[PDB]
Amino acid sequence: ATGDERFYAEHLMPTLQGLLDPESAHRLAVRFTSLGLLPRARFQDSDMLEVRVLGHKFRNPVGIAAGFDKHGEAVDGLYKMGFGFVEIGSVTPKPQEGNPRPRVFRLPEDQAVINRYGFNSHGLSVVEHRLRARQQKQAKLTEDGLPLGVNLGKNKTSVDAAEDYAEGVRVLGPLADYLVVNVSSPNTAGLRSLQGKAELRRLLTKVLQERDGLRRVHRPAVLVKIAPDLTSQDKEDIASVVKELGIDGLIVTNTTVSRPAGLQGALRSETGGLSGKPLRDLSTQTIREMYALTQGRVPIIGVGGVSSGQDALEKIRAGASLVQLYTALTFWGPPVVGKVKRELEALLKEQGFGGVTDAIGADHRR
Ligand SMILES: Cc1cc2nc3c(=O)[nH]c(=O)nc-3n(C[C@H](O)[C@H](O)[C@H](O)COP(=O)(O)O)c2cc1C
Ligand SMILES: CC(C)[C@H]1CC(=O)c2nnn(-c3cc(F)c(-c4cc(CO)ccc4F)c(F)c3)c2C1
Ligand SMILES: CCCCCCCCCCCC[N+](C)(C)[O-]
Ligand SMILES: O=C(O)c1cc(=O)[nH]c(=O)[nH]1
Ligand SMILES: [Cl-]
Ligand SMILES: [Cl-]
Ligand SMILES: [Cl-]
Ligand code: NA
Ligand code: NA
Repeated sequence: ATGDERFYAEHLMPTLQGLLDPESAHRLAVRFTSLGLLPRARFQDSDMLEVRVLGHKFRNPVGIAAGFDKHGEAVDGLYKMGFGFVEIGSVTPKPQEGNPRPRVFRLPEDQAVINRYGFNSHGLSVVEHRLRARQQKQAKLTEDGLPLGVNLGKNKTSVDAAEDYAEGVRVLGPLADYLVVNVSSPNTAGLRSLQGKAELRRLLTKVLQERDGLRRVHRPAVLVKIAPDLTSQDKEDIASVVKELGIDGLIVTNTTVSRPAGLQGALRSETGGLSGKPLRDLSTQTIREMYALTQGRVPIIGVGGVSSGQDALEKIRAGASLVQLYTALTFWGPPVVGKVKRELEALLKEQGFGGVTDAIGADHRR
């Protein structure tokens, strides 16, 4: 319990929520972050938190999930905030505006958010040039254990989804440590159908071919990001395809189109993906299942409702090598990053783990 954590949680964030609608608050958050207007993280990462996965060193396992920095404007500010890795996007091939406003809603009683942004994106070319301006800076960050992920989406009016993703691989693959084939946004019509076995195998074969065609030092890992709302059949199929094709990892999960019993927020019946605490254990269980179905051989980035060391460790023990958060930032602000890391370190020690690596999938070993 630092001074900052309580001040943000009790005073700063609630005031900011009281003054600004969620989307305006997000825009401001991105601006402040990009300008480095936040305390440089006091928490120095211990060796216990280092993870080697996806061909890279991660100095800590807590990343910022896709959707916070959709257009790659705040990457350096986000490392300053203490994230061990940054994922930008989703980025679509052509610029597009997304859905009409309002399209983001706070459920404070639930520590949740509902969003239906619809892939608002500056597009590949703008993001390409943004990353190019700091490409060597990123190379040094990556070498120092702070990798960069790029999450790829598809345009609303695209006729050929696989070609949209292929374009993303070719344009931003060379600038990324890993790419994410996001087939699980609930806010683009027909997108989640790309998670079906036949469609997925064809899509991912094309994506991997394009990736393999990049020069070695510009060749990223490829992960698939999946929904929390999959049937058992869907999960079996995804596991099979991912192993068959040698997909490098999974991101588990996106937001849910379900509305768990017990939501209190007035805005609970808004259309969109639900994030935050009501998603937490649904996500953890999806991690648990996907880890088992892939025999622990496919790295998982665990995401959904993380705002504490316990939340993080539950996902790690269920099978995640790394975790991400987003919605917690809306309620706790920047201090939540150091909080999660500090609490995670303490729990690892308490439960007899030498470090994060020892805890990955530990629940499955009884
Ligand atoms: C406002 C908002 C926008 C998001 N945009 C994206 C996106 O563009 N691409 C994506 O893969 N996930 C997106 N997500 C999903 C998050 O990356 C994450 O998977 C999900 O919110 C669960 O984590 P959380 O409970 O910590 O927020 C978005 C989430 C929110 C709340
Ligand atoms: C969809 C998400 C993003 C929004 C949902 C929502 O309704 C909301 N309400 N407040 N808030 C928010 C506002 C902020 F200004 C910061 C922030 C503040 C500082 C100043 O030290 C530095 C960096 C930051 F990111 C923050 F982390 C979250 C959000 C985010
Ligand atoms: C600031 C509000 C705090 C909300 C904290 C919520 C704790 C977990 C309860 C949500 C569980 C949803 N469920 C049933 C799908 O697991
Ligand atoms: O842009 C959006 O609406 C969006 C994309 C995604 O992948 N997940 C989410 O919750 N929203
Ligand atoms: Cl480049
Ligand atoms: Cl060559
Ligand atoms: Cl209702
Ligand atoms: Na299927
Ligand atoms: Na999370």
